Amino acid sequence: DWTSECDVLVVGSGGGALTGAYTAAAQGLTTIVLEKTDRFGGTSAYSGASIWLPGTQVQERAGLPDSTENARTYLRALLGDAESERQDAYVETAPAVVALLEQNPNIEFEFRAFPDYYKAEGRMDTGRSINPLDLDPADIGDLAGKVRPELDQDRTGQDHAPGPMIGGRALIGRLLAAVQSTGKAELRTESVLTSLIVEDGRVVGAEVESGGETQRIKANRGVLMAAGGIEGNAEMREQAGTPGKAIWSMGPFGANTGDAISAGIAVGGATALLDQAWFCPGVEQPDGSAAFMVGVRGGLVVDSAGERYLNESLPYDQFGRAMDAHDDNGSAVPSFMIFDSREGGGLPAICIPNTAPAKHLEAGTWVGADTLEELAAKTGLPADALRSTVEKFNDAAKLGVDEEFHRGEDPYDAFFCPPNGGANAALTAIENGPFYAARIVLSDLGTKGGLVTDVNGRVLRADGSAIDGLYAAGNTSASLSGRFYPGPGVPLGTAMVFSYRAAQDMAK
Amino acid sequence: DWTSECDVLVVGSGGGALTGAYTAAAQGLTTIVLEKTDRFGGTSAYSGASIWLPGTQVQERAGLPDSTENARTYLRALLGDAESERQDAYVETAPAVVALLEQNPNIEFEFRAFPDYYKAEGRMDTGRSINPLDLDPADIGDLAGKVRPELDQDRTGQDHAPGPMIGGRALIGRLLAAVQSTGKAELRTESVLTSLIVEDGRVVGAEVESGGETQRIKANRGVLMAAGGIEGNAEMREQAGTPGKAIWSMGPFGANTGDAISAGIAVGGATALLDQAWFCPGVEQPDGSAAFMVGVRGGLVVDSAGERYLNESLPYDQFGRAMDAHDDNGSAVPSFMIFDSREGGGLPAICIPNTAPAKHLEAGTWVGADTLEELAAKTGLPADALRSTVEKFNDAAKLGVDEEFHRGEDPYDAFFCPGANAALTAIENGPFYAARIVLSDLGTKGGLVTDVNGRVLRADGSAIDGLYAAGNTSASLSGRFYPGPGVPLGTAMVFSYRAAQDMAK
Amino acid sequence: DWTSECDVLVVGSGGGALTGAYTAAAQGLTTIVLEKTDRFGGTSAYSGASIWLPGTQVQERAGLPDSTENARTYLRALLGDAESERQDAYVETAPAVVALLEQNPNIEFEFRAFPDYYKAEGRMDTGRSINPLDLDPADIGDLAGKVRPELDQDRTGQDHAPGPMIGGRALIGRLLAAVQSTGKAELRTESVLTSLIVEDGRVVGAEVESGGETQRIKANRGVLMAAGGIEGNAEMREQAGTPGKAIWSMGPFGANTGDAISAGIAVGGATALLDQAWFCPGVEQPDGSAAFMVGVRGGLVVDSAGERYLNESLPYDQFGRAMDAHDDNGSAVPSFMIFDSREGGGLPAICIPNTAPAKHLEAGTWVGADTLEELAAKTGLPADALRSTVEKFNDAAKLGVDEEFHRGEDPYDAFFCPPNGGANAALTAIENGPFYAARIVLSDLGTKGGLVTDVNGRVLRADGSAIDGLYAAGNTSASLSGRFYPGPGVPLGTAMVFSYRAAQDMAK
Amino acid sequence: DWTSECDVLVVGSGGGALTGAYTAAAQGLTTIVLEKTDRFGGTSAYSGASIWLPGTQVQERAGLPDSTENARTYLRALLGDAESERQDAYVETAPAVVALLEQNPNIEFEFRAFPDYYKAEGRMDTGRSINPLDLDPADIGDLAGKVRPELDQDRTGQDHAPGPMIGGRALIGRLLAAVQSTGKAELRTESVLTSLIVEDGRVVGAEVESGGETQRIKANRGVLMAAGGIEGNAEMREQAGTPGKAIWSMGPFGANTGDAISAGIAVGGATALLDQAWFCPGVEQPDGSAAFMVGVRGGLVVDSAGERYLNESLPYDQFGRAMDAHDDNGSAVPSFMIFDSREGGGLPAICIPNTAPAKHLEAGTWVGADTLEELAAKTGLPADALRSTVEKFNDAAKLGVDEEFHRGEDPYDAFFCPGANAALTAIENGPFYAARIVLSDLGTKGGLVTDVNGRVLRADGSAIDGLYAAGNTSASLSGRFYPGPGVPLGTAMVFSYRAAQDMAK
Ligand SMILES: C[C@]12C=CC(=O)C=C1CC[C@@H]1[C@@H]2CC[C@]2(C)C(=O)CC[C@@H]12
Ligand code: NA
Repeated sequence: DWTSECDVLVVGSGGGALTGAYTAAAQGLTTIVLEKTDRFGGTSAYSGASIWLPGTQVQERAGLPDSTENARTYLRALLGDAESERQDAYVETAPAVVALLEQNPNIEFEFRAFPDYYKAEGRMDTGRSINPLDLDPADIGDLAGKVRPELDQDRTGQDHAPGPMIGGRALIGRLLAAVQSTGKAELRTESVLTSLIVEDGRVVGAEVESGGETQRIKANRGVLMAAGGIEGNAEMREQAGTPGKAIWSMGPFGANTGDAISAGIAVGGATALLDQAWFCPGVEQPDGSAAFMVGVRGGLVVDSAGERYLNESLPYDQFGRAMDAHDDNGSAVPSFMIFDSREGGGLPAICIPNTAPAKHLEAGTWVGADTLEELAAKTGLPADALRSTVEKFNDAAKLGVDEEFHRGEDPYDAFFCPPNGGANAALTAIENGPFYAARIVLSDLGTKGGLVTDVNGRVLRADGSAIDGLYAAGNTSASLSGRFYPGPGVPLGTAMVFSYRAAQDMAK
Repeated sequence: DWTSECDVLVVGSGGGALTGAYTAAAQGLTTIVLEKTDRFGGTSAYSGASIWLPGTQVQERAGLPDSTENARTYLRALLGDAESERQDAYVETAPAVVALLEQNPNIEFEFRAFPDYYKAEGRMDTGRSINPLDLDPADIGDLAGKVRPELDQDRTGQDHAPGPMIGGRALIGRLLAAVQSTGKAELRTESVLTSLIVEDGRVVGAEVESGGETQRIKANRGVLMAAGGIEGNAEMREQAGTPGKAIWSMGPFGANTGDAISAGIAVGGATALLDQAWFCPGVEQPDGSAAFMVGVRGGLVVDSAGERYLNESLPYDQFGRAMDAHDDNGSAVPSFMIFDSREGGGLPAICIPNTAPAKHLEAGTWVGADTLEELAAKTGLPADALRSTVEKFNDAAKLGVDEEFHRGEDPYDAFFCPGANAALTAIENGPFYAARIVLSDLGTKGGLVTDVNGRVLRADGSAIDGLYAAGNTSASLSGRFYPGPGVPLGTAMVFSYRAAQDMAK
Repeated sequence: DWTSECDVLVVGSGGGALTGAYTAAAQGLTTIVLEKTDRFGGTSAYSGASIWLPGTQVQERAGLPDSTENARTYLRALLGDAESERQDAYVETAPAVVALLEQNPNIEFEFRAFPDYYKAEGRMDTGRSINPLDLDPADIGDLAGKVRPELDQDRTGQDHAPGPMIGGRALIGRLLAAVQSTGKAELRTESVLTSLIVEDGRVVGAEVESGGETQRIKANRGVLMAAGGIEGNAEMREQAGTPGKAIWSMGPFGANTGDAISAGIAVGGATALLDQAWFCPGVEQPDGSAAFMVGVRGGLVVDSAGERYLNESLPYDQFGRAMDAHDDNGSAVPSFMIFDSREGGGLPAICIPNTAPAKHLEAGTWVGADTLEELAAKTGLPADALRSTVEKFNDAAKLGVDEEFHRGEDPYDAFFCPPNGGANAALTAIENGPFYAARIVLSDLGTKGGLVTDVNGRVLRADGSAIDGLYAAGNTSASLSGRFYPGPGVPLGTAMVFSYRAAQDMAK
Repeated sequence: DWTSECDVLVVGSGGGALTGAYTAAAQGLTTIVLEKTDRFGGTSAYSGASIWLPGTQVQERAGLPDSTENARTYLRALLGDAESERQDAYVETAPAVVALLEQNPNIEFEFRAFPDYYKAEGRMDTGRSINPLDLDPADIGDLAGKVRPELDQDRTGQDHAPGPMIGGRALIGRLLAAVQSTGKAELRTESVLTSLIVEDGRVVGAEVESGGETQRIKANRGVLMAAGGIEGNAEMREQAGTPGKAIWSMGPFGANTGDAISAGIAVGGATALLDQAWFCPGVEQPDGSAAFMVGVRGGLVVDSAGERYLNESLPYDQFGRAMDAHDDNGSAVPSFMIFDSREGGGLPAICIPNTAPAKHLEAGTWVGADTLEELAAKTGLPADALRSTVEKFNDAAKLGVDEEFHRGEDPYDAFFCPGANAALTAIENGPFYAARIVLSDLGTKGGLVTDVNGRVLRADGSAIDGLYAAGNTSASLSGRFYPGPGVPLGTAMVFSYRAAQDMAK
């Protein structure tokens, strides 16, 4: 009846999953990791691998003036008392996770400056998040070729480009090497959770599609589901009311289709926040997909009425939420990013992946013109309003103050701007034609709604009771952060901590 | 009838071109740089930016036991006395080029291990070549977006990926920043050399297509042509007898079409070595192009007869030359690289760009099968010979010695592998694959004949006043050899520097 | 009559002087540099060599989001319109000075983070100042031994310690090499300006003591006096009303005695701001001298009444000005810095030079005790008030807020604090005895009052007319900054810019 | 009866001690480190932190052409077969020590050029030694203030000067951070080993003076004694026949008084090489102490007869041994270093600490004069012989050859000089100076006899169960030789590691 057996079964292979697998296997529990696709890492592999794990040994090594209490204060100020026990667990457990992981020879992190996202008590203007060190692929043997490549390769039919592995690729490559090095773990690809197996009300294993045949895998201590969210499932998204679209999502196409969330619902798990995501603006691509637009450093953005309606330097989640809030039947989705030839026709932001302007212009996702009047005609924006919007923005750039949306009055805004700008580095006149308009959509970096869990990642029913044997973390679980993206690395940070805590709970 | 005027006119924007431009502009000479395409850097931007500039302050900072004389000895042992004065100038001038460049705040290099390519007196088993440090694109302002991206982006309709600029992108980004910082240089894109202008036998400027209109640009001290070779021009290649093909060349598509070489011929410049290139094996792509295959660490390679015929770990240029030497009317071009599923279906080498196996298999550039017999059928190799070739190779892997081609008896071979011999691994865990391998290049190396200061020479050895060439616009001093990593950029940089110094006299 | 002749005669050898000398000699003017002592560099050699030269090529190479207009805006917000033409000249000329200097093979700078000092529009929280790169002494031949050593060597009978030359030593070593490399400059030590020589109302040279003989040196284009301020002259200081004391000054003992200022007065030069200095708190030394106290990270400070009266994390100039403002006949000079044994008896700040606690305690500059009551007795502070002051501060540390002086509500305050948990990194309880009290005095990093100059460094008479042939910069000139120390590197930055401009003017 | 207990008790806090403590605590053994003074690091903190740990991952990252066998060959050629098993263990274990340490986030090293000290097979002319990276003190929290400061601060009543921590301060700061980070170690200052405690013939702990009260600390696996040598104990030195003097030693004043060696003798430990030290010339200071003189780049040295008697560019240990060999009742100790005003009155060498010439001249340690005749009078050297010695040296400088002592015929000699021979410079531009030079040391190197795992041995070669020694508490495997930069720290680190590994079995 059972095909194989282990102490801890982990579904998924993102940062959280592999951290949970490591925590279990490092303390002697046999572990099996199941990855649906032919590559480990999921969206985590795509990530910059910034991780919000504050007040740990890593920041101490950088002399950073911060602490557990300062971080706790920051979360409380943003989130309120909703999920305060989970906020506490997140912050307090960070040091221990980092310490455990850094004990492994394959893992080292460092602090990297990148500001927290909201003005509030406890904010770090330079940030407090950490990153895995760049990784020479030869140092993890055959595992490197099993890591999912960066977006600029993975959506163009390519594997890893010739540099070292960095960001998400370093994170996942290092985590895989550490998991393997325990000698207690089995890492499987093309292995898909189908449903959970319950005996006497306790989750005791799972049914799994692999090699076209069904398997039943027994989990003596428990099952950690960290298999992403619903971002790739248009139906579940429509049903929940999630904004954006599956095709605009920056998750790997077809990977995160809400399987683990559904499997948990099927055994009694409650859910929450299904209409929420980790939002971001996306540059629409020729093929209908999107690219993560981050680090805006010029231009402005208008609705279909040719009017500005938000601070374009806002952090990506807040930018996205502002698009959705303003949207009336497609009036803000798409929005149009307007810019001049200051950067040779480049869009003044970082786009991931980074499709050449020529390709966008061929396809009509972007449009160019010698005057704002033509640009309006070609995009359907009112000519007079566009013209007017730009003149007004340019006036604001000259004075160095944006009275309307207060762009450039925040360290996040300033962090990305190049030198020799002007009075305000975030406000630069749009005036040296040709002029361009790029379509911007409501992308995501994964959804953040899912199964309700407690401080140790146990999945809960509607009455708050724990489903024995079942755990969830990362975007399979409803995030403690609610409607907020507090700073860089929260999605990976929360995924990693609660995967660790769930593995610790299974070890008791 | 002059549109504009300058002291030094530089055609091209590769490593050499920008080094020449910097050398001129740093000492006060007004300089104009003309790049044909919309991006600076050419093939140099694609490069790993390893540079063979031995015995300089950079290697001293790394405590490297090497010297000018040791490097000279290495070149003499490989190349003989052919072009010995240029060998001497190359080696002796390296320190000064590096010193000048590193005085600019935007430029720093470091030593990076990568072995020289031939067993000979003066070889460095760990290498002596240097590289520019990684560069944060925000540190050179608007120039970063004007640098040609890496191959893995540039042939898939993409710009720079999110990391730092490294290799050729660091080299060109840093060189551009240094050239701009002089305040004496004008950097132009979409500006194409059409022909040279001569008055009383001296090159005094050039005719240039830009903005759809013709321009005439005056060069008081001279014209440095470092606009690449003929690699992208099938006609010139066929006429010269150059092996390989334009479509297989790793140069940027349509950029290096021999324009500067032709313009030099047109005014009396002699040429040499036009049938030579910087060769490399290439993995054939679905669209007919190729990818640079370097750092082989497994598999074996067979001709169309299903037989091994070379050491597959040879340096890329020597590998290429071996393909050409063995080729009888397509018997070795293509060759087939045979490998198993040890790396999950990946090919056991570094391929640039790195197209996924699935794409190759969909297109038929690669072919897969559960047995060697089916693999033979699907590729048109003899089944018996293939089967036999593999069994024999696997025996050699087990013993740790390849008696037939001596693979794995050299530090280059070992450098890319952490078994009895790291370079010899049995092919046995199906599915099995065969990938088509072609005769690619990293640019051609034939061109205008020059002297030690880069002056272009006529057939009688006299110098064409006012005209200079370096990089692949010039015939390389290295003849039929690729001595070690970084020679193409190294020679381009030194002679571009020396030409600028000559124009300054 | 004339002993020798040159185009440009430079008096002094600090950062300004050598920058002026370079600017002249690089464009073909014969130059003679006169240094009073046996070593080049003065207080500039002692410095950290942070230089406030905003919006230049150096910051562009670090991607810094700042500009000339932003820096101008910062100065205007602090200084008002007093000296606005000089503010403009300072900011606008920075790029050209840096460019000229970096064109020399011996000179390179880099940006280094260190915050600006006042909350105001145009502030850089991370800073915008630059520094010379560390220098291997072998790279400038015999010149290295002619540079004045750092404070931690120069006041203890020592020459350079074994590392590379850094901070001020790098600055002066590199500047000297660049000046020498022109082949147009003569660098002299033990050569003292005595007085200026005037013919038909124009300064045409100077009288100079060297080798015990008097010399008369002719200056065809002019004389640049950048020979420091009056900091080492108790008489001039007392006459002008300058706070602090010569003995407490961090300038080299006996070097900057106001000679150039006096020589300028003697030929009609007006003066201003003679009662102002670049102030800082100083840790009183056994021998009566002081040490620059910067980067406070703990403790508190009380007046003679045992009460706090300032934010102890203030920038050093502001801290100093607060000491002087509060001082009533020695009630705040000295003040007492109170701290516990958290750092093993070390004082929680950077002190330059860094005299060991044992030496202070032996001499009585510092005093230690097991209880605050004894500590009070031994220092003459009221026991009740001290006890009370500390309890209240410790309460504030526990809450993480200092309601009384708002310490730790500013990026400068936070910049120096180590991670030590705690709600606020700048507030740490004083509680683990023994307890110590260190005497703190009103030190300086030079005075800033002097000869009135225009935008090209010409010395002016009371009516604003220019004294033909005479220029001043650095602390020989009255600073454009008035009563403010805007940020790190202003003293060197102003000295360098106006020395450059003066040399350019002489070249016309 | 026991005050506290641990698995591994380490006495001392130099590079060896902390490496041993780390090796133990990193693999889960509870560790207690005892430092006698109020600061960690001892002489190791003073050091340049050059470390002779050849053939490791660090040198591979620098592309250095060297290996374990090459280094072994070097040691064998110098030392012979005396202690060959320990030579082997030293060389073979270097990679593993470096690898373990560099796995800690707080530790990173890099190769830094500095030549090996003897002409012999296996020598590296550029060196093979490594150094810890410079360290920002804020990165190790409260530990920075617990590291002993550099000599130029520590003997003048000062703490750390304002730069980053470098050399020995970086080494010790980084090692302390790594030891603390394990969470298995307790670091104690002002805790002095008094004597060892033995039960049933096995060392099981130690008695320790701390806080004016005696403590007894139990060591379940063992006691590593790495508490320096006898350098600061004039009695033990005189008894053993050690040349030089305690006050001239560059160790911290009063720290290394041979306590651990005596404690080991008291329980049966044999000793060897007590008359040997890591010698160096020292510049005599006004207060009677000395300063390490290294990197001589000019001048010459005479005995009290006004005659040269050695190559002044010899490595410091060889220089010292030559002073001792020539000494007849003070005829060479002191010697006089003679130099001109080429460097403005500076002495042409690096001196640590670096006392100003004015201070020496006030005190009469140095003497200056306008002629060699006056200089001779003021120092008591024969005028004729001095004059004659200098003329002859200046002739040798003009030819570029020193026939008498062969100065400047070796890469060490040249390394410190940027003339026909860079190491030979005429002494001719007055004023002239004579500085007194004495026989200093960088610690003594005699001590307890140990085996390849650092176990302390009795006279018959049997191991004293539970007792280990490394660094200068142990008799060095190097005998009468200082092979190259970093041997003292290198040996201390390797055998401390091995001892901790042996305790872990
Ligand atoms: C000579 C020495 C000492 C003992 C040893 O074993 C190895 C070395 C080499 C490194 C130098 C050090 C002495 C101090 C030096 C000169 C520095 O201050 C910088 C480099 C250091
Ligand atoms: Na790509």
